[PDB]
Amino acid sequence: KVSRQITDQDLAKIREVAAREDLYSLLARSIAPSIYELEDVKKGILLQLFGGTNKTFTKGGRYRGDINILLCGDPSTSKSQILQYVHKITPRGVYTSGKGSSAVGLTAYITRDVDTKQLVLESGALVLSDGGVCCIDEFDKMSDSTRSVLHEVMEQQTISIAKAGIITTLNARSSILASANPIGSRYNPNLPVTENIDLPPPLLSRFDLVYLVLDKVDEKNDRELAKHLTNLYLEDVLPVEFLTMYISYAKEHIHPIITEAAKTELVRAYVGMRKATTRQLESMIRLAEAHAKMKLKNVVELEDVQEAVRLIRSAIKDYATQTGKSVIQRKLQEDLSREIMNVLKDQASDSMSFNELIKQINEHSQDRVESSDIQEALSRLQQEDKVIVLGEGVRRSVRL
Amino acid sequence: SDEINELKEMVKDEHIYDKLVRSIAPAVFGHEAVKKGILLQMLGGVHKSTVEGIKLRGDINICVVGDPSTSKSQFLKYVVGFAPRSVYTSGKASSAAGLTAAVVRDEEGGDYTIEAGALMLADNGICCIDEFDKMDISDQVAIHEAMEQQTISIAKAGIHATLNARTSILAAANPVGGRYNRKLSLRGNLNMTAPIMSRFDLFFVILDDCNEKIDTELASHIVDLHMKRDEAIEPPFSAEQLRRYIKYARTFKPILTKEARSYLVEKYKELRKDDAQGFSRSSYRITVRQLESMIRLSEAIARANCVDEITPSFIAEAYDLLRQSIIRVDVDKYVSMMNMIVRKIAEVDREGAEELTAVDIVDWYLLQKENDLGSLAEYWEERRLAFKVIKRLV
Amino acid sequence: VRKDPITKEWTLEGGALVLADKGVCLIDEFDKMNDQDRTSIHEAMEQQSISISKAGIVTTLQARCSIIAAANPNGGRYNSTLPLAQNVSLTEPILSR
Amino acid sequence: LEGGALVLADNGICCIDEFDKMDESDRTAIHEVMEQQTISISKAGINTTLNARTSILAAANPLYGRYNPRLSPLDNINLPAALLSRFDILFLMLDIPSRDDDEKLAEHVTYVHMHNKQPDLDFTPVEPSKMREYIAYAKTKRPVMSEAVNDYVVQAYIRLRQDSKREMDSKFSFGQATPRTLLGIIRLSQALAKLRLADMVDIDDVEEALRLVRVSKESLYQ
DNA sequence: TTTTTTTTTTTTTT
Repeated sequence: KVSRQITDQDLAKIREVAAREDLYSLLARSIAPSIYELEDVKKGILLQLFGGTNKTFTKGGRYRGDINILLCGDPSTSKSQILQYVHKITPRGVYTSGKGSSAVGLTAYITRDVDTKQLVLESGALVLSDGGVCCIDEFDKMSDSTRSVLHEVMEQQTISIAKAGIITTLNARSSILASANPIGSRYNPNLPVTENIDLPPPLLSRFDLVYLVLDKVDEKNDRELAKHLTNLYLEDVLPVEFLTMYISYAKEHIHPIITEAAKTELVRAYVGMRKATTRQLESMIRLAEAHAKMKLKNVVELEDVQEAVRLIRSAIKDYATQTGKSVIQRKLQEDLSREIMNVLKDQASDSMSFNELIKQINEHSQDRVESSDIQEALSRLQQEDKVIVLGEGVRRSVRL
Repeated sequence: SDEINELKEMVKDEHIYDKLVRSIAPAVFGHEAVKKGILLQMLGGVHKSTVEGIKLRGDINICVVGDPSTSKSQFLKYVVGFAPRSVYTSGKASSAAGLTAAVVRDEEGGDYTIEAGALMLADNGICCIDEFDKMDISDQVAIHEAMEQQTISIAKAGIHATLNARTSILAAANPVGGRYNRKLSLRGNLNMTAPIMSRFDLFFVILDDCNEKIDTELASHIVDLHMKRDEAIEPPFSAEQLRRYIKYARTFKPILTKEARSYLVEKYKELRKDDAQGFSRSSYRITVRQLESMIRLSEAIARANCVDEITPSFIAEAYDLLRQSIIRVDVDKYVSMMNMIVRKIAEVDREGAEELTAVDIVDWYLLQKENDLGSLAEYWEERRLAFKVIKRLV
Repeated sequence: VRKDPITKEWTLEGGALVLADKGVCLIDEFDKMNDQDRTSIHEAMEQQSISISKAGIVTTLQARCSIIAAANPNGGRYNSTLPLAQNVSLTEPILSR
Repeated sequence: LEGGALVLADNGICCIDEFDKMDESDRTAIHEVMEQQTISISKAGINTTLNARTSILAAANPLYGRYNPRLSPLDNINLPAALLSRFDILFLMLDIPSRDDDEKLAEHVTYVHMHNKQPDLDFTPVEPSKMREYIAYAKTKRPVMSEAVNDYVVQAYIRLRQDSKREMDSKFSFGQATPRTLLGIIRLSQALAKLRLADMVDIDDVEEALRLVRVSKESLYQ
């Protein structure tokens, strides 16, 4: 026949598993039996399948339960194993790589029926994911038309196809987890975080979390991990398929509500988070209302958002350690426009060689950067109309 | 039917002007004036006449800007989640054509199949994009065909064509610094050209900042939005009745022929008397089109107040309303000499003393004088004149 | 020049100039023209015709089109206080044309 | 429907050359086949993931015209950085002129066309049938690691997890001696044991893989 | 009294 209606008596076996204290940890350790430690990952990913709730209002709304999560760290973290696993558990799963993703790639290929000779609208890898969970590799490495399907479904939470004969803008809503690596692939000690995560902090503003794997060389870690992989080899409570039916029941038949109690904490914490953004707090309920969809609570506990905020801090504890440093290219540009000014005063022409410029940049002080980034700052002047090229051998100064 | 009897009740009040304002997007908090335009965008303009000759605008346009996390996009889903026939895509990838036709080749079998693309049913509607940084520069003015001609012909060496595009295009880029960039004249703020820039009027900047009370107010109302409950806080206008009020307000063809448009001249005159210097200021100019824009504002102001022929007060609203977001852009020998005699102090005596010596005022001037002068002779009368007027005023 | 459906040799499609013969062709925004399609502009005002590349047929045509060029200044408003040769992005060979 | 390669002969070795010219067409799929035990297909109306149980091997031909000794590893290689931790081990083959070995080499090239049979003084070639039957006799054996050798697989692997790391910046590299090299080292003693039969997995039965570990790398020097 | 036909060349295109 092959290579699910819920029974009644194991539903109160679900609530029995609900009175069990460690279900928040427990089910998580049952999520990824293959992997050592990284419990905040099993934690989060647990709350990922319980993610959010539907807000349909009178109109508009539809912020859903949808949660993207990035994770990364030392190259080949066994991230691809959790992806290849969770991918399979799902009603609708999605997985691909970096550079194996683009704009044109995941939506509405609209190909001919071939054998009957008729063009018929096809669903791309994103339409099928609608509901459930997507997964991908190395968002630092995604192409430029990649992220162009992402900028599209993150918020629009829809997709627009008007081309050829037929017009539909059709919805896509699903939580997603992409694996990744730091640029290093070690992100190196200290350093600002943003550039180290690659990408600009504006593009990172949206992604609901940042998960950073790292390497402690604890002894005591790698032998403790070995003793994990020491098994199999041959030959703790861990429910197997009981968690899945609870994933079916815990999602629609529960309709969690933040009550009044949520605000006193969920709010006040956000000032110190801010002292963050409205995108983190955007999910400060979404992640906690994912702790709401947990436990079968239709009125959610006031104290959850502690470890929900903690799940946010998890990305933030990754920021404890470029475009997120304030001035930067701008202080460089005060000294740029001042160097160009003082040369315009000293030199009889509005122009100077970019060479004489960088000799007047990188050497004098160390907040004076390297040639191409001085050229990105003078690009940021050019895109400001604050420089003029005057042939590709020199650089003119802006004029009346 | 009987729902205009709802509308009479609504068209009585003075207060439905501010009501129509606080009643538009609950999903957004604050931001005020910008809200108006959104409505005024759904509301039509003249978009007609005067012969013989070309159709004048008409329409209206807004590109709202501010630091990401701004929650401006909440406006955009509000466009599509409220307005009729709304086309929305933010993407870089359309691609090019896009709102342009492809043209698709091979079809196959003789080919030249003309894609719409994108904006087609967008015609006579409010079109929306995000992040002009992310549509780059290539297509910038190619979607601007409709921003002047209001119609777009489309050329791949396909077959000769022109397309009815008549539409508002509203959008929001995230600023190229990600922020302000106070000092940025909005012209270099955008990373885009004045032809397509001056054309969309008006941009209406909003920078989003923290403030402690405000941090708690964002922790108040934005929270009430975060809230699943209470989501029970309501606007004075039921959304759909606002829509049917528009479908009623779309019937009006209000025209100020009124002689107090004479006042709009002085206003528009005094609109450019200020922008006159600097020309690196809000200018632009501001554009001759901004008079047409000045008009196309009160066009919708009329549908707002439901009476026609407008008034001095009505345009005053819109004029000052521009004036903020033009101020959001803000942060003949001796005619060059009495230019900078009061101009050096114009940029400096407010920001400082306007003091020290007489000749220092010459020295930063030998910087900016040499670049726009057209000879060595025009350099020297930028020298000996900056000497001659010094001993004139000394 | 496009080959027509099924079995037919290549039919020749006129450049819109052919449509415009004895009339006038109108262009605006020369900053927005590629250096690709711009080449053939420089052709018509010289021969009063077009001669292309594709493919299998030797021909000539007749183009009597007058041409109205509209183009926005490099960057913003007034550009060259220096010589206006500093203004235009377009090459002078196609300019003095 | 015809699956080629990774489908065609499964539970058996795939042998590749021009492995960098496989484009991205093969690249992402085989990029899955290092997770092994599947090949997914969503193309057309068929959504199955069919087993590629295939073993993988390639001859990696570096970019033109030869690998450069000064250059850092992975520079020669045009493959993704994520795909080379997916293999267990690799042998780099440098051809370096030696006025000694190139003699016997040129004499080996001139042993053709003079003769047909190359080898002598002395070896007797071991033929495939009889050999293949021991090689298929071995896969049945299924060794089980003693714990002593297991713990030894941990300890020297700690300093293996230290010297590739304490060398820090890539230079020679790659680190980290990732888990897959331990996975591998273990599977390699699981491979090495059937060469001994046993099933008891000797300490040196581990160590013989340990000799190949660094020998794979460090050839990047010459 | 009707039968039977998809590569290869070139092209314009993101």
